[PDB]
Amino acid sequence: MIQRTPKIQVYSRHPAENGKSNFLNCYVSGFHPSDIEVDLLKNGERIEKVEHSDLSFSKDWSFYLLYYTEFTPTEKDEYACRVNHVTLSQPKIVKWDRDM
Amino acid sequence: KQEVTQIPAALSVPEGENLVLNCSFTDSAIYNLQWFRQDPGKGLTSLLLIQSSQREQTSGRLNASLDKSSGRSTLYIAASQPGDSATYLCAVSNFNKFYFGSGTKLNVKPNIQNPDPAVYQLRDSKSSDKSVCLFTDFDSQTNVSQSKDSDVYITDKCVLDMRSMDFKSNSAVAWSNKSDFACANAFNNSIIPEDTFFPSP
Amino acid sequence: GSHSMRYFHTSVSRPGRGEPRFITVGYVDDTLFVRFDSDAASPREEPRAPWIEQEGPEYWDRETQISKAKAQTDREDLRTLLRYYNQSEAGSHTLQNMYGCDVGPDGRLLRGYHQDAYDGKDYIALNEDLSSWTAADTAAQITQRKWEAARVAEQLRAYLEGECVEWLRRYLENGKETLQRADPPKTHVTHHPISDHEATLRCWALGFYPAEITLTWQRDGEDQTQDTELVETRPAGDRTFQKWAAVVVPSGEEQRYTCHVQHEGLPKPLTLRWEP
Amino acid sequence: LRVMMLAPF
Amino acid sequence: VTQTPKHLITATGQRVTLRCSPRSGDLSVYWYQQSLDQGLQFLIQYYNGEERAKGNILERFSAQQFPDLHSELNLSSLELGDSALYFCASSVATYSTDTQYFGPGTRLTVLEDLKNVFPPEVAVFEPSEAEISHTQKATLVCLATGFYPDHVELSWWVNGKEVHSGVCTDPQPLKEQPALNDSRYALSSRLRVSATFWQNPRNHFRCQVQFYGLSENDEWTQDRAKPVTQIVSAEAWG
Ligand SMILES: *[C@@H]1O[C@H](CO)[C@@H](O)[C@H](O)[C@H]1NC(C)=O
Ligand SMILES: *[C@@H]1O[C@H](CO)[C@@H](O)[C@H](O)[C@H]1NC(C)=O
Ligand SMILES: *[C@@H]1O[C@H](CO)[C@@H](O)[C@H](O)[C@H]1NC(C)=O
Repeated sequence: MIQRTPKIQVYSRHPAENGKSNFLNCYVSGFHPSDIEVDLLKNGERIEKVEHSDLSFSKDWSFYLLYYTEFTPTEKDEYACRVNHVTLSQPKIVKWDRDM
Repeated sequence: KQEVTQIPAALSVPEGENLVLNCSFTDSAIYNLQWFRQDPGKGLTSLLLIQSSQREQTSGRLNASLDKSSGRSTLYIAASQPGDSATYLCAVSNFNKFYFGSGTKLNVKPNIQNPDPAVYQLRDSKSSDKSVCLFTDFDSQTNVSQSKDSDVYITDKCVLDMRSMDFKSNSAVAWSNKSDFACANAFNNSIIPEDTFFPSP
Repeated sequence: GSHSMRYFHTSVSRPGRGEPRFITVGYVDDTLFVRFDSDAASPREEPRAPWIEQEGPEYWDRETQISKAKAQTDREDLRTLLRYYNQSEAGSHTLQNMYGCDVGPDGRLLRGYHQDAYDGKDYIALNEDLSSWTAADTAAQITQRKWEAARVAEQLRAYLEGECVEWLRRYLENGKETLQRADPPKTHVTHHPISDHEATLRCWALGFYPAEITLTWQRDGEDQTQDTELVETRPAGDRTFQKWAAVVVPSGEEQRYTCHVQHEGLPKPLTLRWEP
Repeated sequence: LRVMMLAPF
Repeated sequence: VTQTPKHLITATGQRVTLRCSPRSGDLSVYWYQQSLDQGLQFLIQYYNGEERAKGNILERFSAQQFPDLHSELNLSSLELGDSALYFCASSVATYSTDTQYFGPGTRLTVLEDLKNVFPPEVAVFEPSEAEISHTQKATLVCLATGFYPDHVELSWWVNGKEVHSGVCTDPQPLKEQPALNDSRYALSSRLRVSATFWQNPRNHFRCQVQFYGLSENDEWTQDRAKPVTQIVSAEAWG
């Protein structure tokens, strides 16, 4: 019935320090229905062991999911989050910004 | 594993007395707990349904508790009436199926205002070869005892309600096929009130 | 001060792809502690917090047997709602349910919850008196009359007034070190020039629990709530949360903008500025 | 603790 | 909730069929077996035509719920232990917050052979004049003797109409010789009326005993008469 487009946020668990291990998170929320595809990208290619949280929702019945992976950030390496939903014309990518 | 036990097995109490019927169960993960009364004929009739998280339920003179942690339920009957006489079953609903208890039989003894005990020899029927002796109008405190001989058969006590006259009366029956049968010596073993009218012929 | 226990349920049917998927989670405040996924090998209720692992095996058997019964009931309800709404059996539909209780500092019930949703829209919910229902349409009124006849509200009222508050207080004592102690945020202000005449100031709040926080920018004592870009509070991944707010500031006048953050773990509301 | 109740639609 | 049949006398190795009709609007049916050694035991539950819950039901017990929400129960290759009370229950649905409604119950007795089945002989006993003079009320006693098994329903009938006030009946039938050999049963009952009503000679008293035994369908090779399901009565006048 109702269909909502997801809000995407890609960020790190800890402040970015090149050379030290951290966690890269892709928080998706506000979408409906629950069928969604989320892959974490490194240099354009997918990360193979990405873990996700259990499906939950909010007061307005919109779902939210957290896709996270342990990683070690560097200056050159570029990370992104690919999200695919029925409300999208094509898969959407949100690049990781160290200041956002 | 669920095992429901009910104590006591039987219960005979004077009318007006408050009762405490206990029920224990070993599996606490239950959906509810019910109390049924079983009368011969109609069958099981539900009295109280205590919800899974409810700790008490009430309906008139019935007041039942529930503690799932201990695994215990208790039905309190207030001001016992003769109509309450029946068997009371403790039921419990689990994930897989329903479990019932052993049961508690209840006999609410009424009160006879004037004990007028008397043993009467009713007329023998032309069809029958036996003569009947009737112990009637005795108090509800007398413990009727069975016969010593196997040729004389004694029934258990029983009450009748003459609602038109608002009268209640106990009654016991004995019979035998041997001609050496005397109603004065029929209830020989049973302790008989010495004020019993023996209308010796 | 206020604490809550919540249980969420989601069922999405997959016609042709197998059985409907059922996922349920439990929260004490903003901390996940139990979960159950129908698409696992031998699905069982698993723990997700350290203070819940202290429960005996009988506890886990009950919670698993409750989540597996809820998944069976949702399969019946999903097929029932197809009859109510004349929907097709080849379409994927979503059933959602949430119930929970709120308690204050006294340790007694403040507010009870129980509500269902079909395809993202409200279906039937338990009123705050824990004794009546509000149906969204005439199809939910069919369920409402059945739930009133079966006295469903009386069991929920007993649960929400009883075991929900009692077992939440039990969880708050077993996890007293993490649930009853709040983590204040770590604040700082960054500067990002946009143009020669325009720049942006970003006020950060990192590593705070619970998720409730308020970030407000102020122009010389007046809020720039219209010109402030705020983002949804996001989970950091270690049971803490992050939030930031930004303002478009004319270059040169950065010292006329102040960030004000309020959180339970903070002794007094904070005032922070861009330090060069 | 979860609630033990079956209430179909 | 209605059940059929009411009573059921049979031998070992035979097959019976129990049917149940739930309350209108109820979608769930439950079957129970009440035996002396195991008490009330849950057999199986059907809900809206499909099997939902199952207890320790034997493989030789077959049940089914029809699209009209009625239920059937087939007990095959009967044994002595199958002698029990079989109840049927119904509920609106599968709500854990709602109750069940039980039916009257079907009583099944399984014997080794139908040779020891005997109907009762009944005889009323008119009141004593000593009691009439001492209590101003008259008690009638009705003795039923020499029947096996204990599938008897006793009732009093005054002037062609059944009466329930002032009537007492024994709760359980008494065995004549309590011993190993399957002895026949006895049953007494009392009816108390006004002494003036007993004096009036135009009123009629009738003790009726409904005995359930063999059906005409069953075979009978013994020399004595068939102990068919019959009614034995005895009368008295004022
Ligand atoms: C029933 O329980 C009460 C307390 O709950 C106890 O005092 C009483 O003795 C019990 N009845 C028995 C054991 O027959
Ligand atoms: C039921 O009995 C308990 C104790 O036996 C008592 O505390 C409670 O007040 C009773 N409930 C009612 C409604 O009488
Ligand atoms: C029970 O037996 C009857 C008669 O043979 C048959 O019609 C019916 O289908 C049987 N039902 C089951 C469940 O076996």
